[PDB]
Order: sequence, then C-alpha cells, then structure tokens
Amino acid sequence: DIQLTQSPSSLSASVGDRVTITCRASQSVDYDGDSYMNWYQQKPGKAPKLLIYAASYLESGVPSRFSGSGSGTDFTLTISSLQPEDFATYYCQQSHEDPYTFGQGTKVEIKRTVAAPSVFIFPPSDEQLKSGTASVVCLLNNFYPREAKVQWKVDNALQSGNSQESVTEQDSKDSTYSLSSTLTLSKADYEKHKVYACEVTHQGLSSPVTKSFNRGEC
Amino acid sequence: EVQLVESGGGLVQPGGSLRLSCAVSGYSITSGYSWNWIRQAPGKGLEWVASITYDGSTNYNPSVKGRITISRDDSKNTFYLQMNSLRAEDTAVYYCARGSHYFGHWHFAVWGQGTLVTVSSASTKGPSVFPLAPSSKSTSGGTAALGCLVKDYFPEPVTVSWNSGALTSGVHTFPAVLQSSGLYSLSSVVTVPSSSLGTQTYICNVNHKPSNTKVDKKVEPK
Repeated sequence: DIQLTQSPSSLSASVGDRVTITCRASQSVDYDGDSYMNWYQQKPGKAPKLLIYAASYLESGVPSRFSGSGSGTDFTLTISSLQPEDFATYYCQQSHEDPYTFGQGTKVEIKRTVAAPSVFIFPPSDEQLKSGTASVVCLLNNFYPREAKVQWKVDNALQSGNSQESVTEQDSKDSTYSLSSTLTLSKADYEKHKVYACEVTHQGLSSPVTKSFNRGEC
Repeated sequence: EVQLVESGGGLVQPGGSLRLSCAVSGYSITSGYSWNWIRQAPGKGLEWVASITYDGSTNYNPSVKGRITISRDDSKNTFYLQMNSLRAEDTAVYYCARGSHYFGHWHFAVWGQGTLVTVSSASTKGPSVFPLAPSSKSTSGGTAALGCLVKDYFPEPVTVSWNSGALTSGVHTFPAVLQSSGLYSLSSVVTVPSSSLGTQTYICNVNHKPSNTKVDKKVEPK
C-alpha cells in the first residue's frame, strides 16, 4: 500500500507563529493534473475534520489561515498564524488508491506564557469509605507548561507507589493544562493517620505549594 | 444538517462478532457517493476498513478483509459494519464516514461521532460515583473547585456533564486511568464562584452505557 509519513510527529509553537506540517507519500498520488492528498484536523474527543482536499483546496467553512500545497509524493499543510483553537492532531490522507491511508499524525500544541496552577485537595467522601476504600484527590488547575510535580504526604511520610495521575489535553479556551492525582488507601490505613497533604512543584511557583487537610478536624 | 449517529459499540469477547450501525438524518443515504467505516486505535492512527458505493459495490482493507462485511438498508437510511473472529487488535474507536462526488471521491467530509469497541474477556462493571466536596470554606471568598469521582468501571467509556449540559465553562473531565484492579477510574471537576456554593445547585451527569448505569450526583459543601 501507500504509506504516508508526517513530520514532525510533535511540535509546540507560540501563538500567532507560522506552522508548517509535512507529509511524504511512499508513491506519487498524482492523477491527471490533480494531486490526491487530503488533510484533517482532529480535536480531543471529536471526529477528524476535513480541512483541505486534493492537496490545495480549502474545504468550505474552514478558516483561510489553513492552506495546502505540494504534488507527487511531497505535501505541506500551512497554518499562517497559529491560533489557540488550533490545538489538534493533524493527519494527511491519500485518496489515490485503496486502501486509503493516513499519516501517523502530528500533534500541535500552543506555547503560551507561564501560568501557575490553582491547587485543590479533596478528602474521600463518607459514602466511599463504607465500601472499604479511600480515594484522596489533588487537583492542579489551569497551568502551563505541562510539567508539574505532585508529592503525597501522610503525617509527613512521603507516599510512593500508591498514587496515579492524569492530565487533560490542552484547553483551547486558554492553552492551559489541568492535572488530577489520586491517592488510594485502604479504609483501615486511612483511619490510622491524621494529616493528609498534597505538595505541588511547578515552574510558575517560586517555591512548592502545599494543600492539606486533617481527617479528623475541619 | 447531515448527521451520522453510531450504535453497537461496547464490549466484545475474543472470537465474538460485532455489528455497528450508522443512522443518517437530514440526508438520503442513497445520495451519498460512498459510505465508509474508519477506525482509530491508540498508536495505530486512522485506518479505513470498508466502503460501499452508491451502486452497491463494496471494498475492504486487506488488513481485515474476509472477516468483515459492509452493507446497507436503504429503507431505514442506515448502513452497517459486521465483523467476526474479533481479536484484541480490533479494539478501536469506529467512525462512519461519507465519501465525496468530487475530486477523486475518497476523502471524508462528514463523520459520525465514533463509537468504541473493546475486545476483552472481562465482564462489564458499572461505576461508583462519589462527591469531591468543596472548600470547607473558600479561600478569600474566591474561586472554588468541586467535582465527581467515577470509580471502578469497565469497559470504557463514561461520559460526564454538569447540570444537564448547562454548565460547560470551567469544566475539566480527565482521561480515565486503568487501575491495577483492571478497572478504570476517572474524575471530573468544575471551578465556580464560591459565593454561589450556597445558591447554585451543581449536579454531575454520569453515564456508563455498557453497564446501563446512569447517575446524577449533587455535590455540595460538607
């Protein structure tokens, strides 16, 4: 079949900057003057969206900052000026021969200004406790860049191995990330201590921020 | 406008078979140049698997061909994907899509929303939904955070919405994590004015279709 390769696989760029993505096809997709390469945009949780078809024609309804060029085996998608809404994975697709094939995808992220996270901590609910398990949750909200560090402490003992964390995709509203960390303990273990703390490290923090609660008192 | 709505997704046993449907509205299925199934697995990118043309001609990707059938039912304005002898490799989100009458046809302007197919021996399991309670009190009577914890379900996906879709701003719904139990766990949070905690009702909407579980959980200050 025809294999398509995009480059880069990943990029990050300042708002407003010109962004170009390349697609190379293993064989020519040209047919009688036309070049059958297509581009899609796929945002988190949504279907891919057709931007460009036949290599250069802008699909109805798509903003004019998107343009396509190329011919034969080499094609380029250009965003003249990257807007916050344009966070997505971009795919090329050849329509010259079946099986119709897609590139491996290019992730485009917006590089915004540094923003510190807002930090929140949540005790487990009483409702959950009766099931025999306790989940403690730490929220890091609306920050940039994506790199952040969460440390769990239980009566000042550093917790390792009993947490998992998750990060949202970049929010197009403001180009920030949010992060969730969950500490899981048995009910018996949870009831054996008093002080639960979440210590957060991040570039926009001049020193680490800590949010905590007492399981007893409040 | 033209809309494609998928059904048939969910959990499937290894060796078992799947039947997906794509219901079309605002458009006659007979007017499409072609209708297509396209799937998307992690690290697999997007893969076209089948097409049916306006005259009834079918075509398949050899990477799955022989154990795959595309068909249509003109009178229900619906078309179908049938696959059997399913493997783990076949776990993916499946999209239906419409081809074009122009410019070589085989680009896809109109897509359904996608439905997830999970191939596993495990059984379905509905989630527990727990409150992430707010503040105790606000900091500086400022912005407060609240949420819902959706724990111990299988397979994916769950959807979460707040106040029946009337609250979208400031909402974050995290990707699920797979726990070592083999069950998924997810939290959803929203940030709101703390002066509203006493006057505004906040309800998270949790739906796990594979287990037929819907829950509405009010979250408020403890």
